[PDB]
Amino acid sequence: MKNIESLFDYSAGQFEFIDHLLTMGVGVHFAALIFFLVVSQFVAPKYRIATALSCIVMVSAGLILNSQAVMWTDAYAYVDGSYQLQDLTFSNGYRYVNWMATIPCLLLQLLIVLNLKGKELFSTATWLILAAWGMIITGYVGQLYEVDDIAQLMIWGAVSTAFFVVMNWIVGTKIFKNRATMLGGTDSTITKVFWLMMFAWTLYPIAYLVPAFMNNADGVVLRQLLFTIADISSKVIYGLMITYIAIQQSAAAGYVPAQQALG
Amino acid sequence: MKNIESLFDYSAGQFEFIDHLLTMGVGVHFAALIFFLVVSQFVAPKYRIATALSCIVMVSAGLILNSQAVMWTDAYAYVDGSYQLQDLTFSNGYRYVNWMATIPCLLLQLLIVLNLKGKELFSTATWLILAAWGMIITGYVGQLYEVDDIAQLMIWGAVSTAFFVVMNWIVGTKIFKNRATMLGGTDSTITKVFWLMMFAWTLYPIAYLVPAFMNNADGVVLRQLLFTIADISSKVIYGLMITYIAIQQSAAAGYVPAQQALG
Amino acid sequence: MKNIESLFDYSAGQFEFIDHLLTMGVGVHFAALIFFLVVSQFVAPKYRIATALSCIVMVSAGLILNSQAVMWTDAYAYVDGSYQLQDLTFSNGYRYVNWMATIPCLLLQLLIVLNLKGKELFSTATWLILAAWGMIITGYVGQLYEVDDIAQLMIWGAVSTAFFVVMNWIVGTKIFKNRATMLGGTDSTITKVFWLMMFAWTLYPIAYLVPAFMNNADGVVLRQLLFTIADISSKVIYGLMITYIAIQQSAAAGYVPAQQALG
Amino acid sequence: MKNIESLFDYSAGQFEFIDHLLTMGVGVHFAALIFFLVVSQFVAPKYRIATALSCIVMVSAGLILNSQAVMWTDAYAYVDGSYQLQDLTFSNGYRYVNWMATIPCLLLQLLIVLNLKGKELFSTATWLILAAWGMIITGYVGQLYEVDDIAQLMIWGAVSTAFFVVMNWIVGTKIFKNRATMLGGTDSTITKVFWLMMFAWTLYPIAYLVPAFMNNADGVVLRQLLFTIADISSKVIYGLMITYIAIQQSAAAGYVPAQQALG
Amino acid sequence: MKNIESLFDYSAGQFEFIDHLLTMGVGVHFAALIFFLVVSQFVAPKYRIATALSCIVMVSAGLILNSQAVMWTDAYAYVDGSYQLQDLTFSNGYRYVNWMATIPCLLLQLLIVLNLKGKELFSTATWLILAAWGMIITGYVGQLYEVDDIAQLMIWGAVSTAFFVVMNWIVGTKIFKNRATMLGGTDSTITKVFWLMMFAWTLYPIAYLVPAFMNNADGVVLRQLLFTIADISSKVIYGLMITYIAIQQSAAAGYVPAQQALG
Ligand SMILES: CCCCCCCCCCCCCCCCCC(=O)OC[C@H](COP(=O)([O-])OCC[N+](C)(C)C)OC(=O)CCCCCCCCCCCCCCCCC
Ligand SMILES: CCCCCCCCCCCCCCCCCC(=O)OC[C@H](COP(=O)([O-])OCC[N+](C)(C)C)OC(=O)CCCCCCCCCCCCCCCCC
Ligand SMILES: CCCCCCCCCCCCCCCCCC(=O)OC[C@H](COP(=O)([O-])OCC[N+](C)(C)C)OC(=O)CCCCCCCCCCCCCCCCC
Ligand SMILES: CCCCCCCCCCCCCCCCCC(=O)OC[C@H](COP(=O)([O-])OCC[N+](C)(C)C)OC(=O)CCCCCCCCCCCCCCCCC
Ligand SMILES: CCCCCCCCCCCC(=O)OC[C@H](COP(=O)(O)OCC[N+](C)(C)C)OC(=O)CCCCCCCCCCC
Ligand SMILES: CCCCCCCCCCCC(=O)OC[C@H](COP(=O)(O)OCC[N+](C)(C)C)OC(=O)CCCCCCCCCCC
Ligand SMILES: CCCCCCCCCCCC(=O)OC[C@H](COP(=O)(O)OCC[N+](C)(C)C)OC(=O)CCCCCCCCCCC
Ligand SMILES: CCCCCCCCCCCC(=O)OC[C@H](COP(=O)(O)OCC[N+](C)(C)C)OC(=O)CCCCCCCCCCC
Ligand SMILES: CCCCCCCCCCCC(=O)OC[C@H](COP(=O)(O)OCC[N+](C)(C)C)OC(=O)CCCCCCCCCCC
Ligand SMILES: *C/C=C(C)/C=C/C=C(C)/C=C/C1=C(C)CCCC1(C)C
Ligand SMILES: *C/C=C(C)/C=C/C=C(C)/C=C/C1=C(C)CCCC1(C)C
Ligand SMILES: *C/C=C(C)/C=C/C=C(C)/C=C/C1=C(C)CCCC1(C)C
Ligand SMILES: *C/C=C(C)/C=C/C=C(C)/C=C/C1=C(C)CCCC1(C)C
Ligand SMILES: *C/C=C(C)/C=C/C=C(C)/C=C/C1=C(C)CCCC1(C)C
Ligand SMILES: CCCCCCCCCCCCCCCCCC
Ligand SMILES: CCCCCCCCCCCCCCCC
Ligand SMILES: CCCCCCCCCCCCCCCC
Ligand SMILES: CCCCCCCCCCCCCCCC
Ligand SMILES: CCCCCCCCCCCCCCCC
Ligand SMILES: CCCCCCCCCCCCCCCC
Ligand SMILES: [Cl-]
Ligand SMILES: [Cl-]
Ligand SMILES: [Cl-]
Ligand SMILES: [Cl-]
Ligand SMILES: [Cl-]
Ligand SMILES: [Cl-]
Ligand SMILES: [Cl-]
Ligand SMILES: [Cl-]
Ligand SMILES: [Cl-]
Ligand SMILES: [Cl-]
Repeated sequence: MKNIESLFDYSAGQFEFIDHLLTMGVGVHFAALIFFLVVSQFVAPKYRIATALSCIVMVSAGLILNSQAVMWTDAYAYVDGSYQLQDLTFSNGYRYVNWMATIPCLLLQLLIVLNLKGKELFSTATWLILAAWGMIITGYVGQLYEVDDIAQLMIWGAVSTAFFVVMNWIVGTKIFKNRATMLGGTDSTITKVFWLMMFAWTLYPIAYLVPAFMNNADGVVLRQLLFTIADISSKVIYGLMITYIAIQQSAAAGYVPAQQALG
Repeated sequence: MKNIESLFDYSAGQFEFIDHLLTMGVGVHFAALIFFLVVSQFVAPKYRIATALSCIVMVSAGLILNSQAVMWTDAYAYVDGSYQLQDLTFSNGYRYVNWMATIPCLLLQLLIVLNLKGKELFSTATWLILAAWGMIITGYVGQLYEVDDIAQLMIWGAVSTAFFVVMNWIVGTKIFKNRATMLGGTDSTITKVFWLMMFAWTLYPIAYLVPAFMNNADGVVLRQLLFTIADISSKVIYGLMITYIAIQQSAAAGYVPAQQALG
Repeated sequence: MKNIESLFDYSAGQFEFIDHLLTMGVGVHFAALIFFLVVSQFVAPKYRIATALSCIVMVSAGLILNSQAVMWTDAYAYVDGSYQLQDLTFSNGYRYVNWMATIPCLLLQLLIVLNLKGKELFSTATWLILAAWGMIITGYVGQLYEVDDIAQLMIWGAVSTAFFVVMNWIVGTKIFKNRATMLGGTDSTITKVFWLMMFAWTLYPIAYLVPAFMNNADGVVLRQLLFTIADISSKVIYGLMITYIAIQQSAAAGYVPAQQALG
Repeated sequence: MKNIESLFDYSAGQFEFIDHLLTMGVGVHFAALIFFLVVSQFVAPKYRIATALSCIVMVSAGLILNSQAVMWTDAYAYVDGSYQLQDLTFSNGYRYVNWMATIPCLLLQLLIVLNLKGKELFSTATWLILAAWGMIITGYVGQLYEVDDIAQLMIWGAVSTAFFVVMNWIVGTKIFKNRATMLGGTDSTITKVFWLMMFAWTLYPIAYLVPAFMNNADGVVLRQLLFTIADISSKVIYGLMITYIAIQQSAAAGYVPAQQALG
Repeated sequence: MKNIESLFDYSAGQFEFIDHLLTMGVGVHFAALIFFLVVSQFVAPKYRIATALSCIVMVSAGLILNSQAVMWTDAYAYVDGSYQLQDLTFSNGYRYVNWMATIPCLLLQLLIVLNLKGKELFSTATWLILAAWGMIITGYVGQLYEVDDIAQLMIWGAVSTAFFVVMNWIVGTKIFKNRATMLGGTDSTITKVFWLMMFAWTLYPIAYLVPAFMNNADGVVLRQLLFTIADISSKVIYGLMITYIAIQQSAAAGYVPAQQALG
């Protein structure tokens, strides 16, 4: 065994709570997809890539959640008044591997609305993507020791967090350096985004440490709840904020659909 | 066990009836989605978000119903002339957790067609959303006692209903204060909407009390029927009324597609 | 047991035929959906709702058929050279409950192309919908006696048929009263539609009586065949006729896309 | 048993090959669907129905293949180094019944680009559809004797082939009579289409005779391969040719999107 | 047995890793689909077919991955602390047969943006397609010997690689001959594409040889990882590069949406 989810038994209540969270996640992401498609038409072409990137992230994350959700119900059966493992195992590594695609998308959509262009765009994009792959690959290896070797967990943890800090650094640099060039009064909004990011992105490394400070079924419940809030904050709500920033700037630049959409 | 659905056995007739209601719910929500997409083009951009919000709700609700309906058939087997539970359990908590996303959407689409703007929009939105999360979270906890502790059910019930009343109060304030500014003769229509809301939204707390006044398989049938009607009324039919209000006001404001759509 | 489907065993040929019919139904409805979407652009806005209503009916009916089809293969297994029931039951009540949504849609799309407007539209709509819910609810109750009490079947049958007759009466009134105002030479076409309706809608009450005049597996084969033809006629082919009528009248009213679509 | 697929056992290689063919078929048809949607916009409205008809056929055929593919894996299990039948049966009749809808669509899209209009269109359409229903229904009955009575197979074979010949005759008449009126140099292209048709459509009656000249698991492999090629040829590649002919004639008629699409 | 996947048992970690890779692949392909649809509108009509070809490839490859991923979890069960085969077998042949459709699409989208036209287009298309079918069919036969006869593997390998070399030769000819006529400074970009192709396309023949140099569960892990990277590189990232080249050349040709999309 590799994940502590597979070590425990669950009460009907615990088991059903986790099923409730995973099922809700799936539908929020597919629903947000339809919304991004319908309002994409009010964004000026120069910023429409930012909205297209949200559609990518919604579909990708939605499909992973849908897998986790099926796996949860398939791995366990109710037998003698508790849910117990049965012939399949449950892991979180699905998420980790999926971040290899979605974290780039989240970061690129911020650079686009910050109005970076050309060399500066492509350069920052490259550094952010490699830092992120760095963070994710070392995280994935780490979480392979959550049952066996908590020492190893924390070691790879620390390396992973190195890359995190670099990435957060670059992002904040660019934000605070470019906030002033922002149109339509979105300098205020972009700052709220950066906060949202800091909160939501932090929940993930907390979830990564639950094995270390809560190795039991209540820990398991907590980790699944943290992942759920972090996904809805870091992907859906952040996507709504990026899109709203893009429509505001579109209108300021005199794109009429945007201007109409706002009155 | 946490829900009374899991306590009973069911006649083929009862069991099949409930599967018929759940199956129909799924398809009404996905069907209404196609309609909202096709007629969105007759709504002026200033109101198109209201229609997009219906698309979110139809997809989210549709996918939950689809889960409930699969779980129902999976949790039970026909064995000695009745349907009996088998190795999985059935709960309604799927709905509860999903309301955390859909009730905001329903409330925001009413504000948009009431023509609130700016500070007043954002302020009312915030208070309505927190009231709603309040109502939902305390309801979810409550319904965890429906088998064990009916006292606790009613206590958390009462708190939940507090938040309800605040929310209904704010909504009615805004409606009756802004009915006069409504274009295209939609002051009449908006009043019908507010009624629809009052009826449909009330079915939910009735369904929540069935354990208290009908703890048996006929109760279970009733609760599933109440949920079905309340979902079709509170989401699909209310969505059709909001969209019709939006087309009426679009045309009054001189949006041509809207004017054509009406003749 | 409520339905005679669940009383019999089936030869591989009978069993496979029924699976062939159900599977085909599913794909005809989803296919027709894409067609209605593509040609909706040639309908003038005044009539586009008629085409949108066909999309609703295609998705809703398609998803019911898809359920029936999975249930069929899940309820039975091949055991000693025949298909026999196993641990789940099969019913038709899925269809009945779904008519509560689709029959309104079918009736509304006829009124729209008949060019009814305002009070007359909303009034006729209301009477037709209540008649239809009347017919469907009493039919659903009826078919709960198909195994036990054929007397009761015929009694509720007769009530259901009352509502039918009212509904057919109103429809024909409106058709024959408004045929003359029809544009683009669609007075001829609308009459064909009314015939199609009469044939296709009648198959349903015949299928409802098979228990009474053929209580065996060949009856069961017949009922499934009748439902298949009646669904393709009453929904898909009638949809194609309504849309063709709408494009003809669009062109007559001088909508260019319609005129182009016809040359 | 009705089909010889259900009579044999299969090597892993045979069994896997057939699963490979069925799975690929499904995706080619759903992929071609997206292509027909995206390029439909370069076809003039007078010919856009021809492209819409391809979308119908892609969805319908894709969903049947998807069923066959699931049935294949469900009907057999690997047991003592071979795949053997288990509690479900496998048939081809799914395809037969589906031709009742798709063969009309294929034939109507050819008449549209041949530029037939009005009476001549509706008349030819009617004769071709009834011939085709004739061919398909007699084929279906035929193939019910593939295990029992090869005499009966060939008798119904012969009748089926009667209707074939009529249908091929009418089609060739129309093609060779109308080739000269065709725009944009598509007289060459339309002749290629007619050849493609002759080849692809012939594979079907060959597949129908395999029981007679190869009653074994290698026959079964051959029949599935013949069906796969014939489906890709008769639906996807023919669809791409009809669409290309329609864009060429659109441009010749001075539809600008078509002219742009070609340069 | 035909594939070495079916010969081994797997640790939870090995087994889970492979399920993580397969699951991610599915969602990247369906996600990239939505992106290609949204940005297709910024490509001039003359090049829009190149983008439509990416949509085909994303759906086709997505659906294959989705099958492989279900088969993997269905073929194995966790039993005595390892994953072991159970009653179904696992193969890679699904991919091979799917290349018969996707490799043509990949090659055709490169010719379109290289600006080949008419005779030269249709001629090169034909040679490249037959070369590719040659490479694929001989590969498929080869991989039927991976368990039994590694000699035969390498023989058919060698023939397959013949066709590879021809195909790479033609592609490079055309690229380096037409790089100079490329608009918008895409001569640089097209060269990067050709490199991408060389790397990504080569992984496949390496994966084909793993049986020869790593016949064990770690080899199996390697092959699945190689296929995952090769699919993301050869289809998704290459598609993003083709579409970017198409937007650049569209803008240079004075298509306004393209010019807007770039500023
Ligand atoms: C399903 C949800 C439940 C799961 C739990 C989720 C955790 C909660 C996350 C914290 C919420 C943080 C809210 C940040 C909003 C910032 C305010 C603001 O300035 O907005 C930005 C800007 C405005 O900021 P500003 O700086 O311009 O201020 C402007 C104020 N006026 C105009 C009055 C002068 O506007 C936006 O629209 C941003 C997007 C709106 C935020 C979306 C709603 C958030 C919560 C709603 C419910 C969530 C579920 C619905 C999802 C369904 C979609 C498919
Ligand atoms: C996608 C699914 C299709 C619908 C599924 C249900 C079938 C239809 C149900 C009833 C009709 C639909 C509601 C009307 C739509 C909105 C009308 C509109 O555009 O404007 C409002 C119109 C306009 O009103 P007004 O104020 O402008 O005045 C009337 C209009 N003039 C002046 C032109 C005559 O108002 C109404 O018609 C009020 C609608 C109230 C409907 C109440 C129904 C609630 C209870 C139903 C429970 C059933 C649920 C379970 C079973 C259902 C089957 C699935
Ligand atoms: C949707 C996904 C694609 C799936 C198929 C992928 C494989 C590609 C092979 C065929 C595709 C190309 C055919 C359509 C060409 C577009 C039409 C066009 O523009 O004009 C036609 C052209 C036009 O001819 P013309 O008469 O206008 O003159 C030539 C045109 N100029 C002058 C401009 C050069 O005609 C042809 O090229 C005929 C092509 C048809 C022959 C098809 C052979 C295949 C037969 C079946 C065997 C293969 C099936 C099994 C393999 C499995 C595949 C997955
Ligand atoms: C990534 C998903 C899962 C993890 C698996 C890892 C992927 C496989 C590893 C190999 C990656 C190879 C990268 C080569 C691409 C770089 C070449 C390039 O772009 O050249 C510059 C070229 C242009 O080069 P140029 O020649 O014009 O010069 C530079 C241009 N100016 C001057 C304007 C700055 O850019 C493009 O072509 C633009 C779009 C292509 C770039 C997109 C690739 C993203 C790579 C990371 C993937 C992240 C998410 C992927 C999934 C998305 C989901 C839909
Ligand atoms: C913890 C609880 C906090 C959460 C509550 C936050 C407030 C709610 C949001 C405000 C309402 C709003 O966004 O409406 C939509 C606003 C319109 O408003 P406006 O044009 O600014 O109005 C001022 C009007 N003038 C200028 C005439 C004065 O944007 C738009 O049309 C753009 C559409 C895309 C933006 C995405 C919106 C996301 C909504 C989906 C959430 C489920
Ligand atoms: C027991 C329950 C009874 C309730 C029955 C109500 C009947 C429905 C009313 C007609 C609606 C219609 O189809 O079209 C409604 C309108 C046509 O309005 P009009 O009055 O002709 O406008 C002309 C006004 N004059 C007469 C003064 C000149 O078109 C539209 O573009 C409106 C957009 C559609 C909004 C969503 C409603 C469609 C729901 C359909 C799914 C069931
Ligand atoms: C098989 C799936 C059917 C899909 C086609 C029908 C949908 C109609 C949608 C309208 C689109 C449109 O614009 O239609 C228009 C087109 C073109 O006809 P037209 O313009 O009148 O001809 C020219 C008229 N002049 C001469 C006055 C200019 O009509 C069609 O294509 C209809 C195809 C024929 C129908 C076949 C009926 C035979 C059935 C026999 C049963 C045994
Ligand atoms: C895998 C194939 C699927 C996709 C192809 C389907 C095309 C149909 C839609 C037309 C859209 C359009 O406009 O196509 C545009 C382009 C061609 O026209 P052009 O270069 O713009 O101008 C023409 C140049 N002149 C104006 C100067 C004369 O056509 C193609 O690409 C042609 C198809 C590719 C070659 C066929 C493959 C070889 C077959 C042999 C295999 C045994
Ligand atoms: C990663 C998933 C999706 C990435 C997007 C793919 C592009 C395809 C569509 C282009 C549409 C368009 O028009 O693109 C336009 C913009 C660029 O032009 P601009 O911003 O207007 O600047 C205007 C100034 N110029 C004219 C000088 C450029 O391109 C992008 O932003 C592409 C994203 C670049 C980041 C790539 C990172 C490389 C990763 C390497 C790590 C190993
Ligand atoms: C939608 C997904 C998002 C935004 C995911 C973000 C994930 C992280 C920021 C992960 C952080 C981690 C560390 C910094 C150390 C521990 C391991 C990780 C990878 C979970
Ligand atoms: C589509 C979903 C809708 C509109 C749901 C509405 C939900 C409620 C009005 C729930 C209300 C409750 C109470 C007021 C008390 C008991 C607990 C609740 C949560 C059922
Ligand atoms: C697509 C569905 C349609 C058009 C359904 C039509 C159904 C009927 C007209 C049903 C009629 C019935 C009677 C008149 C008597 C017996 C009971 C019914 C409900 C089957
Ligand atoms: C995509 C489906 C197509 C083009 C279907 C074609 C089917 C046939 C031409 C079937 C023909 C038959 C005969 C000529 C004789 C034997 C029976 C049939 C039905 C196989
Ligand atoms: C999306 C899929 C792509 C680009 C597939 C490419 C496949 C190949 C280049 C396969 C090549 C092979 C050889 C050159 C030798 C061994 C056998 C093959 C078929 C794997
Ligand atoms: C033990 C017998 C081995 C398997 C039997 C079938 C033989 C497979 C070889 C056929 C050639 C490959 C075809 C690949 C392209 C697919 C056609 C659409
Ligand atoms: C008996 C054990 C049950 C443990 C679960 C109870 C959790 C109650 C919190 C309700 C949170 C609902 C909102 C979900 C957040 C997205
Ligand atoms: C496969 C990913 C492994 C990690 C690759 C290391 C690069 C990440 C750090 C990049 C930081 C450079 C920023 C310099 C410009 C501010
Ligand atoms: C014997 C079990 C109870 C059967 C219930 C019979 C009443 C029939 C209800 C009417 C048909 C469906 C109403 C659907 C409302 C959306
Ligand atoms: C062993 C007896 C089975 C009974 C099946 C024979 C039916 C004859 C074929 C009917 C043709 C199918 C087309 C129907 C699609 C609407
Ligand atoms: C395409 C993205 C690849 C994701 C990279 C994840 C890191 C993989 C390292 C560990 C592999 C696990 C082997 C089995 C463990 C016993
Ligand atoms: Cl722009
Ligand atoms: Cl993710
Ligand atoms: Cl507006
Ligand atoms: Cl909900
Ligand atoms: Cl109009
Ligand atoms: Cl129905
Ligand atoms: Cl036209
Ligand atoms: Cl077919
Ligand atoms: Cl162009
Ligand atoms: Cl592939």
